[PDB]
Amino acid sequence: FVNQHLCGSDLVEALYLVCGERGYFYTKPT
Amino acid sequence: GIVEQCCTSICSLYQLENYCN
Repeated sequence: FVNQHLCGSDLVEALYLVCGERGYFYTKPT
Repeated sequence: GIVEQCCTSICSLYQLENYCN
């Protein structure tokens, strides 16, 4: 994978990519 | 939390896969 600071939906999109159908959890606003 | 390691800093697939089911 590339090493870049992800933010906004970019970061999510990655999980949506890595996790694909596995299902991931993105929330708990830091 | 993943927001900090990946936004404030670059994350590693191990961290990304870690938040995945």
